[PDB]
Amino acid sequence: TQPYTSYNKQDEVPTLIGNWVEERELKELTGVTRNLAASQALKDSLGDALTATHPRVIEHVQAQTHAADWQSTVQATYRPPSDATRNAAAYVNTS
Amino acid sequence: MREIVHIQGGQCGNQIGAKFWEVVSDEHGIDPTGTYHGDSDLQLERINVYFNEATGGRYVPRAILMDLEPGTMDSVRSGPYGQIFRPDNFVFGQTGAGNNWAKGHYTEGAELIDSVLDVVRKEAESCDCLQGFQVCHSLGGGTGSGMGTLLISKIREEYPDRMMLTFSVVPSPKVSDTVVEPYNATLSVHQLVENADECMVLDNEALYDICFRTLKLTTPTFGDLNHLISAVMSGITCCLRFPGQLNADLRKLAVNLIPFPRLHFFMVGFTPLTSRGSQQYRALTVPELTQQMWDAKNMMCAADPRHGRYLTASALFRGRMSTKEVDEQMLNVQNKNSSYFVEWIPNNVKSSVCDIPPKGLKMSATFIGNSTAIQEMFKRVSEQFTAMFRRKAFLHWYTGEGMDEMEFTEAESNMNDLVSEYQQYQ
Amino acid sequence: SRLMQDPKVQDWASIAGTRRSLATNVPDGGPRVNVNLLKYKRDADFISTTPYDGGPSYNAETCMQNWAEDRRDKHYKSGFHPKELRRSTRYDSEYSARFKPTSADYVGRLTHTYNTTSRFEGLTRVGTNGIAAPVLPKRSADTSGEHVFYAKDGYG
Amino acid sequence: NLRYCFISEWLDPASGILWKYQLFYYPESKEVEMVDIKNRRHFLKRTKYEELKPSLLFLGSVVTVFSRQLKLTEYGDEFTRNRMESQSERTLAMIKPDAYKNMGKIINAICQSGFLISKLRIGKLSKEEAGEFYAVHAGKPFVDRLTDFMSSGRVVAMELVAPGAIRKWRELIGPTDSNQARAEAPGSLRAQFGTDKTFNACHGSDAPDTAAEECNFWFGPGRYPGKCDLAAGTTLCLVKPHLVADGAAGLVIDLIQESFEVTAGGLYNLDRNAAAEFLEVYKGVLPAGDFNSMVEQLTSGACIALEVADRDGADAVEPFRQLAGPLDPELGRVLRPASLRARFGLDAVRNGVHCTDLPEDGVLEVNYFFTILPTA
Amino acid sequence: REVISIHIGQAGIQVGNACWELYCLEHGIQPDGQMPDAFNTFFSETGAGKHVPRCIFLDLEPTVVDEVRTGTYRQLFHPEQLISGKEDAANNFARGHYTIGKEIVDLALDRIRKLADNCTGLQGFLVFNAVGGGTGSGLGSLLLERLSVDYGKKSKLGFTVYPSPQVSTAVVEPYNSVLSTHSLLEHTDVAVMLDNEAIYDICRRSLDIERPTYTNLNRLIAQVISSLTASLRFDGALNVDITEFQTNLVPYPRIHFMLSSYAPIISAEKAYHEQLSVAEITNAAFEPASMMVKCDPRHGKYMACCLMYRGDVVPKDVNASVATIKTKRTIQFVDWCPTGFKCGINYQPPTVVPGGDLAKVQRAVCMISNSTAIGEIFSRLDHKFDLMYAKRAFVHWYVGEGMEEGEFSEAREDLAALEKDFEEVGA
Amino acid sequence: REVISIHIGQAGIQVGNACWELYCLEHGIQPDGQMPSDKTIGGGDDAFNTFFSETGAGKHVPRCIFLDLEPTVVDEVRTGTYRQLFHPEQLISGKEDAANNFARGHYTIGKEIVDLALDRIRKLADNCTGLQGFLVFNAVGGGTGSGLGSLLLERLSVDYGKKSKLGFTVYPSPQVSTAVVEPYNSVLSTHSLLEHTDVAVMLDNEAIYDICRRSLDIERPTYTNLNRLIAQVISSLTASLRFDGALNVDITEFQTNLVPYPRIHFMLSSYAPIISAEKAYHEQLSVAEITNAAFEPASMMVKCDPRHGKYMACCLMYRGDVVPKDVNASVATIKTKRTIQFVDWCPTGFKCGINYQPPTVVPGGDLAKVQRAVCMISNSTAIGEIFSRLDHKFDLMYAKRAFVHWYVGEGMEEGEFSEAREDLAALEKDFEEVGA
Ligand SMILES: Nc1nc2c(ncn2[C@@H]2O[C@H](COP(=O)(O)OP(=O)(O)OP(=O)(O)O)[C@@H](O)[C@H]2O)c(=O)[nH]1
Ligand SMILES: Nc1nc2c(ncn2[C@@H]2O[C@H](COP(=O)(O)OP(=O)(O)OP(=O)(O)O)[C@@H](O)[C@H]2O)c(=O)[nH]1
Ligand SMILES: Nc1nc2c(ncn2[C@@H]2O[C@H](COP(=O)(O)OP(=O)(O)O)[C@@H](O)[C@H]2O)c(=O)[nH]1
Ligand SMILES: [Mg+2]
Ligand SMILES: [Mg+2]
Repeated sequence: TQPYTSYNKQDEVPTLIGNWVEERELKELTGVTRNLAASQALKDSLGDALTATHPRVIEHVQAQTHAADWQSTVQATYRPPSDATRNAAAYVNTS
Repeated sequence: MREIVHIQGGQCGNQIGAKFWEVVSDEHGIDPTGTYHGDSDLQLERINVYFNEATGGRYVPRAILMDLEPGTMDSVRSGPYGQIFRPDNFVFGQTGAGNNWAKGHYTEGAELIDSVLDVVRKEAESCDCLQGFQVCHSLGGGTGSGMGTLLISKIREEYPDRMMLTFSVVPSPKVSDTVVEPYNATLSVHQLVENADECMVLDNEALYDICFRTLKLTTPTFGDLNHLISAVMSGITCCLRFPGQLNADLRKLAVNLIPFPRLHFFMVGFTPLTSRGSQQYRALTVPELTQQMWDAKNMMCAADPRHGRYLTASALFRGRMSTKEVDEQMLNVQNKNSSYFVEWIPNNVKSSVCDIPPKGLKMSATFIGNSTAIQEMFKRVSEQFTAMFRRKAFLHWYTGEGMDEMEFTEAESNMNDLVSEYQQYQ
Repeated sequence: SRLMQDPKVQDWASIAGTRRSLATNVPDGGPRVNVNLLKYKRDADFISTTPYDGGPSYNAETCMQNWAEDRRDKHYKSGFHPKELRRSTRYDSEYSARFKPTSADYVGRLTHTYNTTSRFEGLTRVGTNGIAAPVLPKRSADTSGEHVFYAKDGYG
Repeated sequence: NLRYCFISEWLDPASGILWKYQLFYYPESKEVEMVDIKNRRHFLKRTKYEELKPSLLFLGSVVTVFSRQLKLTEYGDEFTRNRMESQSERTLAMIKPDAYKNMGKIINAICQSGFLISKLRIGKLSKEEAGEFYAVHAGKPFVDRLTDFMSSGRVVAMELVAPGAIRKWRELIGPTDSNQARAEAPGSLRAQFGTDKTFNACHGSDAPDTAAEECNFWFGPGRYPGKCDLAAGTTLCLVKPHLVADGAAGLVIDLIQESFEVTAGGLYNLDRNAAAEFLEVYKGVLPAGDFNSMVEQLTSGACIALEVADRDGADAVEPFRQLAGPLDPELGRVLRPASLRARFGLDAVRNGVHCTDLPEDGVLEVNYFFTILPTA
Repeated sequence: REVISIHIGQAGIQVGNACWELYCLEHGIQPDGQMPDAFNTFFSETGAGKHVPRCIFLDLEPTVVDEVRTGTYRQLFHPEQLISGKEDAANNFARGHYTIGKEIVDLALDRIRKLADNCTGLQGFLVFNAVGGGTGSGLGSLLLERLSVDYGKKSKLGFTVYPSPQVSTAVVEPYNSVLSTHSLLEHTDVAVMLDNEAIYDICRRSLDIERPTYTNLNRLIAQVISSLTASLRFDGALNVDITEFQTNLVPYPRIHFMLSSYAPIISAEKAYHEQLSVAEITNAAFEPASMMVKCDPRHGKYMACCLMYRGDVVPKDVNASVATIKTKRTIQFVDWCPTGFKCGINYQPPTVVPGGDLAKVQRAVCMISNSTAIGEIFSRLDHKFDLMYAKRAFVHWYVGEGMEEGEFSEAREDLAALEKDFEEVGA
Repeated sequence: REVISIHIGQAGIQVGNACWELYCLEHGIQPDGQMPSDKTIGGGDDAFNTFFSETGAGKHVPRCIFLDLEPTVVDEVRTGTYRQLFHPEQLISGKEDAANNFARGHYTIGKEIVDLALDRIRKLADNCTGLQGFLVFNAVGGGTGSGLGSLLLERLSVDYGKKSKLGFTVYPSPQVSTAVVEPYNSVLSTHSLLEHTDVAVMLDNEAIYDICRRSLDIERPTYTNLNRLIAQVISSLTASLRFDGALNVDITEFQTNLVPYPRIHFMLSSYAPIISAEKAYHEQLSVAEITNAAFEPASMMVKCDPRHGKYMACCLMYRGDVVPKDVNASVATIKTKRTIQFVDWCPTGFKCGINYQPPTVVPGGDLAKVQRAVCMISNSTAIGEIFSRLDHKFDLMYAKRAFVHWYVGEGMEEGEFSEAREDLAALEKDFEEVGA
């Protein structure tokens, strides 16, 4: 419903009050917990609009498909017939 | 081939558009310096839809930027992917509207709309086969709603055969930014029911509760919401940009979702959305995408679909998939909670598949529901408009600009007629 | 390059986009997917030699389904030598052991003919297991062999 | 709990379909197992076979489990890869014409000391290609005379693979001088069969690259240098996969060289189709089952082909066939103990060697093995 | 003897992309165009060492077409024989029939005319399309009409892709299917339905592929087409041509709608399992679990069936199996027509594709029947068209393109008339 | 064949923290959740599928939920070594403890936490396909594991019912006890543990103390060692599902072979050979001696005397290198011996089981690698003596109405106290009747 964050004000989550668990996961991934402004304010003018915001909103490190793996279904299903080698069992030529 | 001309109005439209062109530039693998640096050749074949080759691979976007205060222009150019927009697309006033629909639609529009019409024309005949226009703006502000709506009227007058999508945020009671939200919302939606083709309603509260629950962020700044709305926009336009098993263009979605000409206010969703700490629980299969897709807490509008009936729905899938599982999942979600769907239309759900997931994903989907629960939102606005108009509050800053009272009576009557038609088909 | 060494690639160029799931994981299977559609009933009379029903037929090596008229055909080759010329322990029918060709001269005639013609008449048709593949008719007019005017060659 | 995981393909003759099986070998329990890559289903429960030899797999061979000739095409796991690539090391170990008269003894010394002859050929080089080999020593008059000497006799060129192959082999050679090694360590081969520093016999390689190019020269993708072959009066002898597996090839090569002069030789795997076509003489001669067993045994791994000749130069088939003894390994052993099929022939289909039996086909078979097999 | 094939829409050219893969593999043509006389019905020989198909792909979205142009078969297809409009019809019959058709179909038929002129012994046309869309239904019907007014007497075999009852991908396919069938009646000569649910059930039941995509469907549809063209392509004991479907299966000029089947649908492990014979596959070609159209012929009566056989088929056995079928009383024929079978045999067995899930079979059967369960199908679609039209839903899209409600009402009454016909015939 | 496990209480999730450690090292899974990159998992290896569901590629999440009210032990797990094994949405945690108060744990906080437990166990069972049943872990002496554990069992029985629920409970020892009101909590737990679970195995603490004192000759144990050998017993009993044996049993067998009456389901467990690294070198461990070793009270998990009772049935898991001839000979020798006696009316009282894979060791553990092991699960009337023993000390504290004002202050009354007391009395009468 509502998050409770009155601790861990600094850019580090030592204590386990509040939702430390996803905060901790985010900290390993981007190095900034909560708002990117807090970290810069501690490090110390500029604002907090400049945020990476990709790994925070949408990204799945395990299921990411690199652009090397990008192939349309027609490409992946109509391989050149003579040298296709992407399948385990194929009837081998047996003169 | 088919060309989408992007238009951004006001503060909300400019910042959302800034994130949008960031995502699109990401998905076509161009660096913020303007040259191609991707690897797959799947991307060079469909950049004509969203960019133009200038010289030496300088792919500049086909976007128009519109506002009245240099604060938004500086926020556009200060961020990365700022110096790829054409300097002649920084068409831009100097005075500022400030939450006045009359100022944004009669005074400032009077001398700004002609120059942006010169720019939109030039950028329109610069390409060959228009697919349509895509506009992102707000409804509470002045320079976005009024100016943008006047542009919508002008372009739908000149080019009447091209599609038109509007991504417009609507106000909320608990999160109410300005004070004249009903005075601007009512007049804009009154003009949108006549001129815009289809409107995909956004709001801040639903996005806000989404970053609460599904994403479990501690402080969801605007950059996160802008990325979510931008993710939805890319999920819409994925069909023209990438090959698929069943392509579905913008017109294809409009005919499969609009049964009546005034009946075109959708609600939108996006999947998958999980936290950083729980990215590992979930597998990426059709059931786990669908249970999240039809969840009411994943709507990007504050209208409970369980409080009405779906008229039509559409799902745009991305990534290599199995169409059997796609369709049987749509059939199950149509048969199980059968009361929440309309009776006199079989097969309410249109589906489509394209083979390229968004970068960083494996298999994603985008949901567009033309439901009847949107009358809840319009009644939420109308009761506030009647409460204000009952005693003429804040009215003179509109009356003294050229607008009269029958404009407000027309807006209220139309919105009331529209919610009556939604209630009829429920 | 390593298609079967690591699975994520296995997913990558699997057509569906995902690899085949484990047997326990699949929700529907077993008794439902059985392909028993290719089923028929053979009505067999008490002494019918060959079936007209159209069901599959055993090989000529197996002693059933009009085997006799086949064994006694001219373009039929057996991968093993005939019983009359066999020689060892191990798989001698009682009858066969005690009843052998009495006359060595007759054995000589028999062996001459068998060796010169039938022992190596055909060998390509003999498979790896030793069971000769049936000649498969090709073309509408192809005839397996002469049936009507049977005594095409006389006197030998 | 140890696994050695390989990818190995098998094509059923009946369906003519080649599929890859993942083959796990547990060397602790002498146990074997395999799964199907395509359907993700078990193919063997995890049966304990222990029939196979942990020296016999080496990523190249054909393993036989429940009558399935399946060859190991690739290393399944990086852990297995590292562990095996640590074992396999390439070396060239050609002999010189001096001890060629006792090559089988030397080869037996090799197989007992611990190695694996993956490739083997016997040929005499003319002076041109003789200079092609040993090219990096083109300036030395010493080597300028060696490049002539080496081209006189018949030279065995054979590869060796084993853990620390370069080191172990160069050790078993002994220093370039023969006599001082006779004085130091007589067990070294170059000390055991060496005349002088220039008439050493047991050449090898010293660096990985300077072994790579030499093996490429001798074996190569499609190279066949210095072919030595005779026209007629010489028979063939096939040392079967059995004896090359158990290394007994050394025990038979000298056993036949004491009475006859080997003219050519080679170790090369051969296909079923090629193997079956070669034994066509025995189709109508033998029962189908036994002929099948013979052909599959011949296609069950590497095999050596000695092109046996005679001393007088009259004929080889007759004396050599008696030398082989009766075809049955067991029948020959009771009354013909001097024959080699009795000495190290195992059983009916697992007999020792194969010898041509009709004097008409000696030249046919040898020219088949030494012209038509390599050039195809 | 030559036959040309046309492919319309997103479904038409994807099925064609599987079909022309099979043809190249069956006649051993490399995907770059040259072999390493029976091919003369599909591939013309240009110059020396080069074969170019007698086909046209056409669509209004250029995406999938130039996806073929950059696919594996780049040198094989004629550059010109891939027609591509610049923008979609978007599930709209009127848009696909009046707006863009008027500028695409002239170039299309001006291309097919010189395809036919380069040909010499044209048997007929053979069209693949889907009626649920806008591109395939709209200008597919428009081109079908204009081919009928041009040649007419040449037969036109139509293999259409209908909407299934419950599994569905679009919303307005009722409207598009109805407005399509009104011309599918009077211009197609032999129409063969190809559903999608039935083939999903086949792929999940027989070939046990648990996550099937459209490609697997397209592959076994290609198997069916190549199986019923095999008679013209190769020499067999009992050959049939394209004119036979016209005669031996269409008893009345307005009843030409077929149920299709194919057997044996068997994977790579069950071929070892089962002992394939003519009797059981002739039986298996008749159960509803092996039909390519989701309907039950137990509710109807057969009118006429045709049976192609490929591979090692002896006529004594096929005659015996159909005898047991005729004497079997589980299925029933109509009495109006007593001898309702037609066989046909070709010698070559069907081929496999590397990566296909169908195993190398010795013999296969393609059954094309006629029944009245199709009359049940059109009613099942009629009811759900009435539910939607009663409220005037989605009508403004079509009228905005230029049409009216008259064509709706007359196409509705047309299908109603055809309903009366199948009821009268089934009697 | 899949089975999921819920851990309710301070004791339960500490047992689980030892159990899942045992499981991942049994299947060679590194604590981060995936196998070592060096070796490759077999393509068709579903051995780990019974507990671990492979999400995506190279990740195995256990089918279990740790849930409790106090956050101390739970977030200890979240910061421990197995952070990556359980990602953090299954680890349900409350905000304030029930604090040894059955009423507070069954009525006050249960109403807030149980719905979240149910609708999480729902989607776990929805990921599941061939669900065999559930198995729960709790110590009925505490408050959290007792109260909401009873509530969770009640609502699970009304949700599924037909699926078996293996309850591994920890009863309080007679003399060694760390709580004061655990008699109250134990009687109130049993009032529902009777009519909810199907198969309920008792594990006392003083018995395990005496085991590690005697056989493992550890003079001073901590809870690490106790939970370690408990995990050995659980893993030994589920190895019939995970690994193919010569003669395997599933979860449903104990439902049939071990429970003769729908109310008599309480099983004394034991394990052998519980042996250190030195006794092992000196002593050979064959089948006959471990079968004997499984029957003396000096190796049982509940401090009771089986000589005072008569066996209703017995079950023997054998793991490792065991042929069926000598287990057959051993049970023959046991049946002919007269030191122990089975109940007269059932002649056949054994349920043998043989599995191939031997038990493995844990790094830093005290148990050596043995070629074979035995897990005995029996049923007798000694349990009927145990319940009377707990009943006596319950009545003694109830006679003065001590500690009752806390429960009534929560909202309960005297009716449930009287009815639980008479419920155990009826239970006592039923054991005394059946034992005759
Ligand atoms: N079996 C099968 N059906 C297909 C295939 N491709 C498309 N379809 C069917 O086509 C129907 C929709 O029409 P589409 O082909 O997608 O599009 P269209 O017919 O070209 O019409 P437009 O979308 O306006 O271009 C869907 O219901 C699919 O069932 C395919 O490859 N195989
Ligand atoms: N076997 C075993 N038993 C334990 C362990 N820790 C506590 N116990 C037992 O648990 C009983 C008390 O309940 P606890 O588990 O400590 O706490 P609880 O059940 O969660 O109840 P609350 O303290 O109110 O939360 C004691 O009598 C102990 O015997 C352990 O690590 N192993
Ligand atoms: N999600 C999101 N909403 C915004 C952003 N900028 C403005 N808004 C919304 O827009 C409304 C006010 O719009 P406003 O700036 O006055 O429009 P304008 O003045 O006409 O340009 C507020 O309710 C904000 O919630 C943004 O970057 N992201
Ligand atoms: Mg289409
Ligand atoms: Mg506790």
